[PDB]
Amino acid sequence: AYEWGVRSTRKPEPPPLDRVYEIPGLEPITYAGKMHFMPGLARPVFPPWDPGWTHPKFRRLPPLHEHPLYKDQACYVFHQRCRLLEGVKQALWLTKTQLIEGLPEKVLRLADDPRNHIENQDERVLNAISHARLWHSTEDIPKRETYCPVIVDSLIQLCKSQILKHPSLARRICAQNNTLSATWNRESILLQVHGSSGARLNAKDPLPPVASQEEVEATKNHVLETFYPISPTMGLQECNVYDVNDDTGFQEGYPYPCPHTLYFLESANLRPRRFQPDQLRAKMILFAFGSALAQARLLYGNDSKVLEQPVVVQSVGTDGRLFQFLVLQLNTTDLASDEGVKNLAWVDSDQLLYQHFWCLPVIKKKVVVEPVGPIGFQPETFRKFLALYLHGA
Amino acid sequence: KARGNEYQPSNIKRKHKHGWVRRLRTPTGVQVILRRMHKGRKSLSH
Amino acid sequence: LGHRYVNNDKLSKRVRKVWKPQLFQRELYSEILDKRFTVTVTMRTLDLIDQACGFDFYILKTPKEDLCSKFGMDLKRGMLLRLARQDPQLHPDDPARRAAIYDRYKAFVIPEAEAEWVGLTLDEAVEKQRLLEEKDPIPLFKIFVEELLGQLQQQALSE
Amino acid sequence: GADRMSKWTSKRGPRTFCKGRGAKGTGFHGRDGKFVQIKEMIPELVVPELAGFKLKPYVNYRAPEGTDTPLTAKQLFLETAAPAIEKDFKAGTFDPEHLEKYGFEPTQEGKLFQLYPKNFPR
Amino acid sequence: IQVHGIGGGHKQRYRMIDFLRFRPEHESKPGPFEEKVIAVRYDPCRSADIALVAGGNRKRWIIATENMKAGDTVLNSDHIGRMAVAAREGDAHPLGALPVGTLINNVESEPGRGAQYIRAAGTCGVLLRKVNGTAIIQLPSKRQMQVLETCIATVGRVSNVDHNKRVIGKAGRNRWLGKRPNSGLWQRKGGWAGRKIRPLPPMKSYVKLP
RNA sequence: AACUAUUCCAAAAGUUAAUAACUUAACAUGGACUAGCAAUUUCGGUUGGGGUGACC
RNA sequence: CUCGCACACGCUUACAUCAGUAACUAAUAAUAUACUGAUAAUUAACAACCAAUAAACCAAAACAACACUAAAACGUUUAUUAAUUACAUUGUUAACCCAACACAGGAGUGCACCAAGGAAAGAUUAAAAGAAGUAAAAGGAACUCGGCAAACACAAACCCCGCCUGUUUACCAAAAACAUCACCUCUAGCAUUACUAGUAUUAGAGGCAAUGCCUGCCCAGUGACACCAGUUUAACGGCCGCGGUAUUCUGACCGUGCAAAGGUAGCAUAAUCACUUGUUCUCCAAAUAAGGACUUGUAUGAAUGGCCACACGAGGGUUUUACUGUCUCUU
RNA sequence: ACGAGCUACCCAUGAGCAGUUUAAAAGAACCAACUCAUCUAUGUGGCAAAAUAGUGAGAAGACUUGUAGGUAGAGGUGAAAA
RNA sequence: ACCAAAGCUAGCUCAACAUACUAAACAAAUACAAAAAUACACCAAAAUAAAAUAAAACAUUCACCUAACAUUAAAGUAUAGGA
Ligand SMILES: [Mg+2]
Ligand SMILES: [Mg+2]
Ligand SMILES: [Mg+2]
Ligand SMILES: [Mg+2]
Ligand SMILES: [Mg+2]
Ligand SMILES: [Mg+2]
Ligand SMILES: [Mg+2]
Ligand SMILES: [Mg+2]
Ligand SMILES: [Mg+2]
Ligand SMILES: [Mg+2]
Ligand SMILES: [Mg+2]
Ligand SMILES: [Mg+2]
Ligand SMILES: [Mg+2]
Ligand SMILES: [Mg+2]
Ligand SMILES: [Mg+2]
Ligand SMILES: [Mg+2]
Ligand SMILES: [Mg+2]
Ligand SMILES: [Mg+2]
Ligand SMILES: [Mg+2]
Ligand SMILES: [Mg+2]
Ligand SMILES: [Mg+2]
Ligand SMILES: [Mg+2]
Ligand SMILES: [Mg+2]
Ligand SMILES: [Mg+2]
Ligand SMILES: [Mg+2]
Ligand SMILES: [Mg+2]
Ligand SMILES: [Mg+2]
Ligand SMILES: [Mg+2]
Ligand SMILES: [Mg+2]
Ligand SMILES: [Mg+2]
Ligand SMILES: [Mg+2]
Ligand SMILES: [Mg+2]
Ligand SMILES: [Mg+2]
Ligand SMILES: [Mg+2]
Ligand SMILES: [Mg+2]
Ligand SMILES: [Mg+2]
Ligand SMILES: [Mg+2]
Ligand SMILES: [Mg+2]
Ligand SMILES: [Mg+2]
Ligand SMILES: [Mg+2]
Ligand SMILES: [Mg+2]
Ligand SMILES: [Mg+2]
Ligand SMILES: [Mg+2]
Ligand SMILES: [Mg+2]
Ligand SMILES: [Mg+2]
Ligand SMILES: [Mg+2]
Ligand SMILES: [Mg+2]
Ligand SMILES: [Mg+2]
Ligand SMILES: [Mg+2]
Ligand SMILES: [Mg+2]
Ligand SMILES: [Mg+2]
Ligand SMILES: [Mg+2]
Ligand SMILES: [Mg+2]
Ligand SMILES: [Mg+2]
Ligand SMILES: [Mg+2]
Ligand SMILES: [Mg+2]
Ligand SMILES: [Mg+2]
Ligand SMILES: [Mg+2]
Ligand SMILES: [Mg+2]
Ligand SMILES: [Mg+2]
Ligand SMILES: [Mg+2]
Ligand SMILES: [Mg+2]
Ligand SMILES: [Mg+2]
Ligand SMILES: [Mg+2]
Ligand SMILES: [Mg+2]
Repeated sequence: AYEWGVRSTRKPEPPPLDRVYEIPGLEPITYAGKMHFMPGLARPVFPPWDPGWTHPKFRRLPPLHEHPLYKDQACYVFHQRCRLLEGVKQALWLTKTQLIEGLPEKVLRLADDPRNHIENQDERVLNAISHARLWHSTEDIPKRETYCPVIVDSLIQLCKSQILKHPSLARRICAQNNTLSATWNRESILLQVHGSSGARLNAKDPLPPVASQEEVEATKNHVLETFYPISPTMGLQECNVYDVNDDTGFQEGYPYPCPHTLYFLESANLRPRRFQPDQLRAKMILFAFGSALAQARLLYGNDSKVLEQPVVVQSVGTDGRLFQFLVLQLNTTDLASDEGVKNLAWVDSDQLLYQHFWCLPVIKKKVVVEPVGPIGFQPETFRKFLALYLHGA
Repeated sequence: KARGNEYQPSNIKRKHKHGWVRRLRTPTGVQVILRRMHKGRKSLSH
Repeated sequence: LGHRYVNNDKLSKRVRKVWKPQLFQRELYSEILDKRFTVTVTMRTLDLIDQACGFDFYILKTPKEDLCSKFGMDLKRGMLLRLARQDPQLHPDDPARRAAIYDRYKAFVIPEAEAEWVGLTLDEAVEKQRLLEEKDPIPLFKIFVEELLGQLQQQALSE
Repeated sequence: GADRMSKWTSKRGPRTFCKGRGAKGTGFHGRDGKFVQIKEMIPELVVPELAGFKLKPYVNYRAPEGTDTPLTAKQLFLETAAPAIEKDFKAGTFDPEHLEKYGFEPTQEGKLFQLYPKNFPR
Repeated sequence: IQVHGIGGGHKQRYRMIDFLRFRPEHESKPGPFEEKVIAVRYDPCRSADIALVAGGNRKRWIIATENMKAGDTVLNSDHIGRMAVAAREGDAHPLGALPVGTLINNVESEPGRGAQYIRAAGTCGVLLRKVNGTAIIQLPSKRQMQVLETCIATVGRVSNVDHNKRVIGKAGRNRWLGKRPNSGLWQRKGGWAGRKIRPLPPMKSYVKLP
């Protein structure tokens, strides 16, 4: 084979030992007594160094099997920056749900109702777009890590302004950089989603179930799509150290127990750093299932069974120009079998909130052909976002 | 063009080319230092 | 290293010429050490082994200026020390074989204070002497206690 | 061609070259890139109380000096250890094996301030 | 300087290219496997175009064949058979299992060594005959190579066939690729110049006869 | 001459039948061969100024 | 009149206050940022110093929506352990550096054309000669090697040589020299420092120059493969005499000799030995100039490339108008 | 022995190119910053051991340029000017 | 009459004797880019001296040419040398 090491760039082998050491029953004379190198004397062989009192920083790193939580079974862990290849297919397979193209009819009815809109909707959203893309920074061209949390927080403020007409939005709160762990078994391999989120919305009251029993029964005879040469494991991180304990970021007796919306941010300049949209959808499927499974095992217990009360978790993934929307309904804990009831997931894909933005006025043949501001606008994306925020009330 | 300005000063280049450490990494520079000591130089190197 | 004339005529070109010995990688068995050493050797060295009737015989019979090797001096020092100490670690299971090996080389037996210096260079000898004479300095308390005890014994024996 | 006779100083070099003037370090670089100073490396100054202590920095001119006898190891032994050793030998209780009762210490590493490694600065 | 006329090129990242076509993930299952081709991209290091190939829990960049496209299925095997195999354009098979008139690329020299020969864009060798458990192929330099029949080779011609017909517009493109201009020294031609007609050199054999 | 590519012989490792024949993985020594890369040295004198022609 | 402010690099107290200058420094005084003496000074938030070990990562920066080729610097989260505890150290001046000098030279980056920086004249007189500028009757290149320089012009064509952008003799030569795309030869079947982390559509050693028409003959010598025969010129290189003939001039032709073949296509008094200012036409009033023709050039000639061609050139020569102190002839 | 702080060529790490014409960031075009030095005049112990003034060529690339490293004289380097 | 001139000392040179030979100062920092207390290493090495000159050139050769063996003679002898 072709080994990927280079003989020069690798660390050198030790020099071959002096011929005095090969003589049996002979004491070598070395320069260890004068504690410095001397030509003509043999090189001394020292035992491996043993610092009898231990130091934290300057000691060697302990091995991985020395850790108390080390186990022989390799668990596959999903964190924030893991990428999935066939992202929707791997998400549907490892999550055991069914993909639905539209948002639910309750969500569309909430969006399309004219009574649920703000005062001057188009004016405030266009001003929010201009504020995020151009106005909020001293520089002429703000970077994406600046304008993406700004546009997300501005949309959260815009849908938060509805609390005077609907005084049930005060049952919610935002949370940051929490520790999430959800471990389960899916067809003889051990999976675990573990890490953090960008910003997570929680509420006092749970979200009502959104899918009908006819949809649940028609989900039963749905066959999961399979893909042969790639294993569904691929893209996750192999780990031999973990804990089999479902850990949400909130402890017992928390006044806001049920998460209502997750928010996913892609804040990076370069194209290879940001997620592909399929990878972004996969990330929201598996994180939303992690939060939903944390809910449905904290409220029910470690036994694996179908859920008579479904758990509904929503999420919004954001690039800063192009949005993805998810409503995920969890119905089933016993994911070891492939024949039982599958859960549900509604995904709106690639909702463009604006086409392009011009930060500086473009001039062709000494006249202004296009003015400052965003080109193209679709308010249906904001309508879906507002329905996803207002779904509790 | 115009000449006389071949010396563009840089302390990094000066201490890396004519430094004490650079003199003592090579036996020839060591012999340079011994010749300067035998002559009795006030400054052996830079 | 030397000079030579091309075509063996005196009036021809003077040429710098190096002559190098032919080298071979051969393994040699020493009966005293019971070890196989992979030593780069010469055909003259092998001829001298065959003439001196043994590898051990060749090392113990040919002196320093004929051997000219620090490895050869170390080998001679090791086996001469082995013969001087008469160590049981040659063959722990076969005393008859051990006596049979040491019977043949009894002509070169030299005592212990002589046998451990034959293969040492000057720097190794200086380091060995410094290590043997390496003493921590005695505290002046011990010297003063011995002086005071001598004074007290002299005062006690004078009464 | 610069100045060879001038001493090499942190004032002379670029922003990269930062050399101390001889002070002692009091800490290390922590987690956030900041400097974490160790209180244990700080030289705790040891001061007595001088209010109830009577002495002056200048000596009376009429006060006589003395014959200069430098302190000697023999004199220190004869003043400190010799009465105890002489008393124990005249009483028969002298022990050559154990000298710890007379002020002698076999190994320095037991005590707080060593002498040959010079553990204490001043 | 040991090789003249190299330098001043564009910044290039190097892609880790896996040359061994048959590489199982784990030693528990040493059987033949089947992988999926995701994308075919340009590589600045070589004249060929490479392809990302995923199977199991790993991906490898391999050298792409002529019509390998996005989302393809490629079979790698070591199984030699007396009914041979029906060779597609993607499959990797040992030379003992291939038919007689097979066009091949990425030819492995020693069993287990890895693919070394026939790597440039558009170049393909051809299997000639299989005698006494030994394969003989013809290289793009029209030289016969004698190899053990269990060496794995990939059937087909390397992609980017029109690399030979690619025209360089200017000296600026040569400096973009990194080829410095030749020296201005006028050297008179010696006896080495001229149209040398030489007979074909004999078959180069890597089968060690005991 | 050194060095770099060949080739041959010797050295070296060995294999054959009851002395002769044959082979050389990487180094590697000695003596030769073919070439490159090259090493040292020089540009006889008269000339109605040198060069050409001529002469010694 | 406008090279300002600051930072990086570099210099090393030359900076600031007070006092002195007979003399030393300013190429001269006045006094002082450039001499003398004493005393003080630049205070960190800015900058330096400022964790590794495993793993998920193919998907450019160009307002980046999405694309092109030459394939592109710039980091996250997951796990393991990272002394835990106010105040660490270092650079903070300047009118400054490299040029022997207080030198009309050289000097990287960020914002400005002034809101900041400075002074061409030491005082007279207004000779010649010299440098720079402005203006000029009539004429408009008649001056000169050349329309060099200058000008109210800032245009239109023909050649030579190189295709072109580019590069070179730093300090006398920027070109017709070199390189270059394209076209050709040779030499190589291959693994851990070049070539190359490549594999004959590849990589080196070279030649000639894009493109278009083409590249005629020869292995006799000298090289190179073959280790002797034999093969090679897009290898080093070479490609004929003598004599007579058709209605003169010439020679389609023939005789004979030597060679490896006897210079083919093309072009041509040319950047092409000398004759030469070869002969003729146009241009001019006049031309050894220039362009177009004739052409043995007995020493042109085909990748040491031959011919033409668009575009190109601070290259080398020509003509037309326009323009002018170049000049008549200076003021 | 000492020299690649100038220069010749590379390896890193960075930084600049405004306006105008065009489907074009096309080794296109006008012209700044910027880089060279075509021609002329001064200068010739000069401002200067190669400069000043006018005029010129490129100016999105085979372009300049900051910092740092490397190649050393039987040599290095060279779009050959010895 | 200016500019100028004059000293006798600092100190060196050659030997001899002579212990036996890298002086003085080391409180701190010194081979990070020397004079900067403080962290998981790598460390190290040898291969003939050559030529300018003389042989009126220059090829074999050319005393001394950084290898302790001294003086009186043998002796500028035998020998070695494009002899
Ligand atoms: Mg100088
Ligand atoms: Mg100096
Ligand atoms: Mg500094
Ligand atoms: Mg500084
Ligand atoms: Mg702090
Ligand atoms: Mg490459
Ligand atoms: Mg390629
Ligand atoms: Mg070429
Ligand atoms: Mg050439
Ligand atoms: Mg000689
Ligand atoms: Mg010569
Ligand atoms: Mg002569
Ligand atoms: Mg003469
Ligand atoms: Mg004459
Ligand atoms: Mg005369
Ligand atoms: Mg003659
Ligand atoms: Mg200075
Ligand atoms: Mg003055
Ligand atoms: Mg300042
Ligand atoms: Mg004046
Ligand atoms: Mg005048
Ligand atoms: Mg005038
Ligand atoms: Mg005028
Ligand atoms: Mg006039
Ligand atoms: Mg005229
Ligand atoms: Mg002009
Ligand atoms: Mg004109
Ligand atoms: Mg004109
Ligand atoms: Mg040109
Ligand atoms: Mg040009
Ligand atoms: Mg150049
Ligand atoms: Mg010049
Ligand atoms: Mg030019
Ligand atoms: Mg010039
Ligand atoms: Mg040319
Ligand atoms: Mg052609
Ligand atoms: Mg041509
Ligand atoms: Mg030809
Ligand atoms: Mg021939
Ligand atoms: Mg022939
Ligand atoms: Mg013609
Ligand atoms: Mg002529
Ligand atoms: Mg000719
Ligand atoms: Mg030729
Ligand atoms: Mg010619
Ligand atoms: Mg063109
Ligand atoms: Mg030009
Ligand atoms: Mg022209
Ligand atoms: Mg007048
Ligand atoms: Mg350097
Ligand atoms: Mg440099
Ligand atoms: Mg521009
Ligand atoms: Mg251009
Ligand atoms: Mg132009
Ligand atoms: Mg230049
Ligand atoms: Mg100028
Ligand atoms: Mg003028
Ligand atoms: Mg221009
Ligand atoms: Mg050279
Ligand atoms: Mg030349
Ligand atoms: Mg010449
Ligand atoms: Mg001579
Ligand atoms: Mg001579
Ligand atoms: Mg000599
Ligand atoms: Mg003789």
